[PDB]
Amino acid sequence: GVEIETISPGDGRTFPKKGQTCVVHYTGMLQNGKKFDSSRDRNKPFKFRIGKQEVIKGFEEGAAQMSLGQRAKLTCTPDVAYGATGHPGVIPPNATLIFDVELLNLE
Repeated sequence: GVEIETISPGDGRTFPKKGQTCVVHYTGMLQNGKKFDSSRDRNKPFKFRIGKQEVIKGFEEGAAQMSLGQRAKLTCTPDVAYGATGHPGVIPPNATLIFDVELLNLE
């Protein structure tokens, strides 16, 4: 269950497709918790492509549902990212994930 709440401005038309490498200033957040990840800190804005299952499943669907300039707000279920396992030391098991995602991409 990918739930999008978009900070509006952008174009609303340039959508990510297969074989396209897209650039995201992502920012993680734990529900009722603190931060765990921020692309803003390293200032290297995470160039990644679509269709190789590089990212988790919750981030993968929500990345396609944006456009250039937009700014969404993910709400990922536990079963699509880590909720059975939990990323060791970083994500506890059965966790619900929140992301500030801005799509400023190419291609």
